[PDB]
Amino acid sequence: LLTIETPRHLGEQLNARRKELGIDLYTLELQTGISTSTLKRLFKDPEQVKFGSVFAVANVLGVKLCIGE
Amino acid sequence: PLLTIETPRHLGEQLNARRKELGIDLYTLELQTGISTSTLKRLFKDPEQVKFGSVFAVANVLGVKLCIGE
Amino acid sequence: HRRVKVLLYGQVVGELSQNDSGFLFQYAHDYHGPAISISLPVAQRQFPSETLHPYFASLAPEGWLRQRYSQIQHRDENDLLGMLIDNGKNLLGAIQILPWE
Amino acid sequence: HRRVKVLLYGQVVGELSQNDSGFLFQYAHDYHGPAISISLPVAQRQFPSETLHPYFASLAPEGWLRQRYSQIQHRDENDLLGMLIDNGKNLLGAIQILPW
Amino acid sequence: ANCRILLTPLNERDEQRGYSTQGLKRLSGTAKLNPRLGFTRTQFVQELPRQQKGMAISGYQPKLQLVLDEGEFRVVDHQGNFILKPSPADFPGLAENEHATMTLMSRLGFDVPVHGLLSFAPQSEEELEYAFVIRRYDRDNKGLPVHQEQLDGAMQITDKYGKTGNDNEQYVSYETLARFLVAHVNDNIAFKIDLFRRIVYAWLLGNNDMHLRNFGLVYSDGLTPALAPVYDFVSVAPYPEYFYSNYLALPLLTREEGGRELAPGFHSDYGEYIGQDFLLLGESMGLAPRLLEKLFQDIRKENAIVMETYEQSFMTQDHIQAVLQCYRHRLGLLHHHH
Amino acid sequence: ANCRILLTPLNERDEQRGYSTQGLKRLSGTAKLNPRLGFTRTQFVQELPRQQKGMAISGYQPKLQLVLDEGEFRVVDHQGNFILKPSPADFPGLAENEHATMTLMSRLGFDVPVHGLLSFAPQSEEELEYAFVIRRYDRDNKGLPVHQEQLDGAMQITDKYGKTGNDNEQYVSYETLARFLVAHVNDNIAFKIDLFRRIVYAWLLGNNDMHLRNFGLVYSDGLTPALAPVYDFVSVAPYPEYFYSNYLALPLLTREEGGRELAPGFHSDYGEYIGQDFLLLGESMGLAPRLLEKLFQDIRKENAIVMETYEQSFMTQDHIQAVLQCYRHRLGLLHHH
Repeated sequence: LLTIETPRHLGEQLNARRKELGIDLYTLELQTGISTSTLKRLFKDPEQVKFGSVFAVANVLGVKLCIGE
Repeated sequence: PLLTIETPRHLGEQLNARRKELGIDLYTLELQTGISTSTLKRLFKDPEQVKFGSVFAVANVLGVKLCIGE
Repeated sequence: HRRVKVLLYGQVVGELSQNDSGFLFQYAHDYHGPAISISLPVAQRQFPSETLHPYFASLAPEGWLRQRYSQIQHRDENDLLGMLIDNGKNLLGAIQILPWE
Repeated sequence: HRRVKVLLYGQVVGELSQNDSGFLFQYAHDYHGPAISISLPVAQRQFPSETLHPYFASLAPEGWLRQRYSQIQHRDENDLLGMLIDNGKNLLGAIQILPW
Repeated sequence: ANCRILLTPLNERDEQRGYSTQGLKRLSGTAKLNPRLGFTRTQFVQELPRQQKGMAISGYQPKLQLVLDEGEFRVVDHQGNFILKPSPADFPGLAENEHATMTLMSRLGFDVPVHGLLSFAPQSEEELEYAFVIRRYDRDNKGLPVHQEQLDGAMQITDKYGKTGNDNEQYVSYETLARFLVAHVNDNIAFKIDLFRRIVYAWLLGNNDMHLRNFGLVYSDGLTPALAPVYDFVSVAPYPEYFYSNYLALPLLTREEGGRELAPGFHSDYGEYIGQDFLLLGESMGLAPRLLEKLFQDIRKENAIVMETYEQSFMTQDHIQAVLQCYRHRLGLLHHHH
Repeated sequence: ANCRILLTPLNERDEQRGYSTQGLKRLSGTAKLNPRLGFTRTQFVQELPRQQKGMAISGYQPKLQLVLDEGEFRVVDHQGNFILKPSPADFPGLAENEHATMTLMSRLGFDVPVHGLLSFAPQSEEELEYAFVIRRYDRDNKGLPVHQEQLDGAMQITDKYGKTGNDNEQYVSYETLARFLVAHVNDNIAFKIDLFRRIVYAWLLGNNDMHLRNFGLVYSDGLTPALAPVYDFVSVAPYPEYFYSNYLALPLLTREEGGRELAPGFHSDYGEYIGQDFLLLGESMGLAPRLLEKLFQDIRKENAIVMETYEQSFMTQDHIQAVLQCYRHRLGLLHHH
C-alpha cells in the first residue's frame, strides 16, 4: 500500500505502472475513451482531470484505490 | 481500517459519511477548500465528473488518506 | 491405506490421506504460508472428497510420461494415488509428494 | 536503586528501573499491545535516559496533592520515581505503577 | 433563580432546591441526585500551609476524589469517578468562577465533562460553601478506565510552561503544540477549528494558565488518540497580580520561543496579542483565510452567550465585571488584522 | 543459412556452426554453449509400443530433463532446468514445428521461455536429428523452484477438455477460462490483450490442442499469481485428421458449453469460427470495440512475421505450406462480422 501524497504523486505512479506493463497511450485511449492529450495531462498532474477518468485509468492498469485514516 | 473504493460514487458516500460524523457542514468546506457548495453536493453523491484535485482536497480536510495497491 | 506427506517449497505443509470414504487433504495446524493451489485455500484446513482432488489428479502425468512409468512396475490406472508417489520428486513448480515411512 | 512493574489496563506491560547511570524503561519482549505514551513507542523496546523520562515525571503530582502527600511521607528531595510508586494505584488513565 | 449546575433559570418548584431536574440528571444520570454533601469541608480537606507566591492559583487548590454511591457523593482514597475542587482558602469564589467558565465552554459547543457546584455540610449556622465538581473523562459509559496522557509527557517537555532552558524563557508555544497534535491525532478541519477556538477562548476569557498539563490525549479509538475534553478552564481576570503576569500560559507563536522574536501585535500600537497574531496561529494550522474570517465573526456573535453566562453565574459581582472587562477588551482586539 | 535457435540469417563467422552467438547466449546465458549433444537418441529415449491412434499428438511425445553442466547439456533423472522434446517416432519434424511456432510467438511479443533446436550425437553417417529444447519457467535466478499450477486443477475440472458431463459435450470454454483468470490474476488491459491474442493465435496457427493443462498460473510476485508463459504451442495443420477433429481444444464462447448453442460464426455461410465470435470473446473480457478493431488490424499487419518465420524454419516444405494455408484462411475469416 502506498499513501498518495498529492494528485501529481498519483499521476506519476499510474504512469510508472503503465510503462512497466508496456501499455502505450493509444491503447488506453481506445479502451477508456479518454483522449491521449487528457491522458498526458492525467499522468503529469491529474488535479484538473475528472475523478472518473483517473479512476478508469487506475482500473485498466490493475491499480486499486483505497481509503484510510 | 482499509476500504477499497469500488466506484467513484462509493468514495463520495464514504466522504459524506465521514463529513457528517465530524459535524462539518458544506459551508465550512467551501470556505476552507474554495469548492462551491453545489460542486461539494455533486462530489458527495458521485464525484465521477468532479475534478480529481477537489476530491483529493475534500478527503484531506476530512482526515481521510488515499492509498494505492494492486 | 496411504498417508502421503505433501511438502511445498522444501518444507512439509500438510497430509493427503486415503481411506474407505475417500480422500482427505489437510494443511498442518501451524502452516500459515501460501496455498499449494487456489482450489485448496490456506484459510480452510480440511479438504474431504469422494474422488482424488482436481489439484492432485492434475499433478499425475499425461500420455507418454505415464506410460513410461506404468511399464516399470505395471499400474493399470486402478490407484491414482500410488502413481502420484512415483513422480513425487519430479513435479512441476515447488510441490513435492513424499511417503510418511 | 529500585525496579518497578509498569501496568497498563491491569496487565504488566514493562519495567522501569533505576541505577548509578540513570533510568531505564523497557517493555516486555512479548508485549505487542498499545504504547503507554506516544513518547515511548512499542516498536522500540529499550528507553535509557540520565533523568526520569518525561512521561513518568508527568505522572507525579505537582501542587496541593503532592504537598499533602509530602508532609506525611518526607522522602528524598529528588526521589523522582520513589514518589510515583506511592501514588501508583492512583494515576490518571489506565496506568498503574507497582513495586517489583 | 439560577440552577447550580446549568445556570439556567429555575422553575417554580426547583427554586427552593437550587438545582434543576435537567441539571441533576446531566451531572449524575438520575434526577434523584443529592447535591448537598453529607460531609463538611474540614472532615476531608486538610489545611496545608501556603507554599510561595511564585506558583499559579492551581497550586493552592485542593482536590478530592468522589464516587457516586446511589444518589450520594462519597469521598474515596483513590480511583474515583468525579473530582471535587473546593475554593482555595486564599481565593474565595474560585469554584464559582470555574463553574461559570466551564458552563460557558459547554454553551459555546466545546467538549466539556459534566460539572456543577455542590455544597458542603455546614459546621453550624454559617452560609453554605460550594465546591466545583466535575466528572472524570478517563472513564467510559461505565466506571472502566480509559487511557490518557498529558501533553508535557507526550512532547517530552520537563516543565508544563516549557521553561526548559538555562533561563526563565519559554520554549514551547501554542503554534508548536498544535503542530505536534496535528501529527498524532487525526488531522481534519473539525479538530483544527476546535483547538484554534480553545486557544482564542483561553485568551478572550482570561485563562492565562492553560499550560501543557491542561491538554490531554484520550485513547478511545484504540491506536489513534483524540484531544481530551476542555478541563481546568478558569478566568484569572478577577486576580490582577496573576492576570498581568502573562497574556497566555505559553507563547502564542513559534517565533516567540526563547524570546527570540515578538509577535507582530507586540510591535503594534496595541503592544499585546491582537487578531493578527491569531490569524498567524490559524494559518500555521492550515486554516484558510476565508474560514478564519468566518470563525472570527462566529466569536463576535457569541458575545451574548459570554455576557449572559457570567451574569447568570454564582461569581461575585466584582469578579464578573473583571472577567467581562478582560473579555470586551480582547474581543475588540480581534478586529485588528489584515 | 538460418540460426537453429533464432531462425535469423547466420553471419559469416556463424554460418558453418549453424548457431548464432546471439542465439547461444539467449538460450544458455553464455556464447560458449555446445548445442551438439554428447549423447545419441537411443541412449536416453526409448521406443515403447504406442497406446492407440486417437490420443492427441502430445501423448506420443518423449520428454527428457536436461541440466547445463559447464557449457554441456547433461541428462538428469529428475528436476532439470531445461526439457528436451524429441520428435515422436510417428511424427517426424514435430520438434522443428514446435521450434517454428514458439519462435513465431516470441517474435510476436508473447512471453515465451528461451528455446532452440539441438542435435543428437549421430549413430553413424546418417543425417543429424534435432530435438526441441526449452528452459523450464518454474525456475528463477539460479534454478530455484518457482511454484505454479495448471488451470484444470485450479478451476477444479477433472478433464483437460472439460468433458465432465453425462454426455460427450465440453463444459468449459475460453470465455469461462478467461473469466476465471481475470478473478485470480492482476486484472489489467495488458494481461487481457495478451490472453485474447493467445487464443486468436492458437486458432490462426492451427494449435487446436490448447486445453486446460496448456494454461498455468505462476506464483512469483508474492501473493498475486500470474499467467504462465506460452508453452507447448505446436501447429496441428500438417496433420489432416488431427486438424479436422476441432477448430480449438475447448469451445470459444460460454453459450457453447454443453452444446446448448452454436457460436454466431457456425450459423453463418462460413460454418466455423469467424471474426465476430472472437469479438464476442473480447467483449466478454471487457475489451472495448475500438480497441478490438485495432487489435484485429495489428493481427493483419503481423502477416509478414508469420509468413517469414515459418518460411525461415527447419520444418518440411509440405508442413510449412499446410500451416500457411490454415493461417491465410483463418486470417481472412477475421474480417467477417
